Amino acid sequence: DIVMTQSPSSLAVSAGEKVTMNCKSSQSLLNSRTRKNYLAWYQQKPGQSPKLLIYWASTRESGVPDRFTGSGSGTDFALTISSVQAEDLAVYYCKQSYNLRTFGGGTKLEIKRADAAPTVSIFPPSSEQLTSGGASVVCFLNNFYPKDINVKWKIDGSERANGVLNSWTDQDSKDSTYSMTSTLTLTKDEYERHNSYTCEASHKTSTSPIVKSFNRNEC
Amino acid sequence: EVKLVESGGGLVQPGGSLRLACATSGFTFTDYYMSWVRQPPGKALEWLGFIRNKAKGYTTEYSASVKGRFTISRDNSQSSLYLQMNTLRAEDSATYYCARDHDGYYERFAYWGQGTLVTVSAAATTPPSVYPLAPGSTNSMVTLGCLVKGYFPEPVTVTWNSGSLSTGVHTFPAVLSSDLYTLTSSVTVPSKTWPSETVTCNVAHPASSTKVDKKIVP
Ligand SMILES: O=C(O)[C@@]1(O)C[C@@H](O)[C@@H](O)[C@@H]([C@H](O)CO)O1
Ligand SMILES: [Zn+2]
Repeated sequence: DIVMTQSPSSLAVSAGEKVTMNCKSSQSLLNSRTRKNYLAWYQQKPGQSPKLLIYWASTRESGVPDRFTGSGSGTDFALTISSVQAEDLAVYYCKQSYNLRTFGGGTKLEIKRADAAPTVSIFPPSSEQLTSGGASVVCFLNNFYPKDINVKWKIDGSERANGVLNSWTDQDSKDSTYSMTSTLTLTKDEYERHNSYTCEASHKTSTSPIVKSFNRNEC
Repeated sequence: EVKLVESGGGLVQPGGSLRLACATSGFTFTDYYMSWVRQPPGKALEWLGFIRNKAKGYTTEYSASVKGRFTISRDNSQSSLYLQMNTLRAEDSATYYCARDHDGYYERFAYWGQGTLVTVSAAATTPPSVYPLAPGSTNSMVTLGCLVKGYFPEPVTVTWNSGSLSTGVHTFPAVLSSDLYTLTSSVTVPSKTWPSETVTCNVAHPASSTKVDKKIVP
């Protein structure tokens, strides 16, 4: 019954800066016979399997960059990155193996970077979809920072909120940006009643909304 | 090369049973404990159990969360590890990973599989519709897409030009609505490369054995 707790739950750091994340066990993981702490750290980048970084509290696995250091003893452990890189974006897990095995709940490391405006693209429904009876209009808001962003859809100049779903990606491991898709789904019958379809992106990077539009009559 | 590959994942009804398998190569199988670990979508890693090595007589242990309900076994002639899961419920929906565990000395999970996704649901399998997102209109770069709509269960995979276009790709997390998922993918290329050179999204939906190619046309 060993309880493992991690802090912080998340945090954001700029490339080149130090970060420290902590891991606490409800009981000592210092094994008296081997004289080592049975505590390992794992990195899980978005969409990938966990990878071992550190074991026995402070032993760095081969291949792991030297900017990663494990420290601590007994009930308190830390993982420190001396100078963070874009690719260090991940959830980090500590794990005890003193008595069976137990993972902490993880710390999500985000990368802070300079603000960046989104590149916006809009796409009409395909003829294959329309022939089938549906009409999805898609807008991509790509490679921006910070994560918070608003999208407004206009049909013939009037705002439409019904039928809009959004999805953000995880942060990019190369440029530290986010992207988001907005998809407006309508029936073919209602789609064919209007001409102008507009996706409007509002981001802190501009007081002016970025607007993309197409006209059915122009297809 | 150490290799661990999970298989068996997919849709099962609540109350049903499912067995996962983990095929291994590149190391002396019998020398190692092997663990299973799971992760619900967007949640934390959970250790489930292990089976010890030959030195320890291949005995098993389990987390309290699954003891009495999940069964681990191994085939030492084939270097294979199994997880039998019984009386499944919604909390069991997760990616399952097999990991190489203790060798009588090292305390670490040195190697992990790619993981296999189990969905526990009564909803029916439904293949995706796949639609091209061709760009309207004059810049240096151009963005194209594919809309992958109306499928169940996860996952689906999307590549562009059979994986040769890897930079400048964004595949957006699926969203669930009415027991069906939708996702889209964008790719951004130089305008000198399309439509002059082809761009095709390749979509797979393992649950329905669906394989789709949609070339993006002007
Ligand atoms: O329970 C065991 O088989 C095991 O050997 C697993 C090891 O990882 C470790 O937990 C060990 C304990 O240190 C007790 O020796 O028990
Ligand atoms: Zn036992």
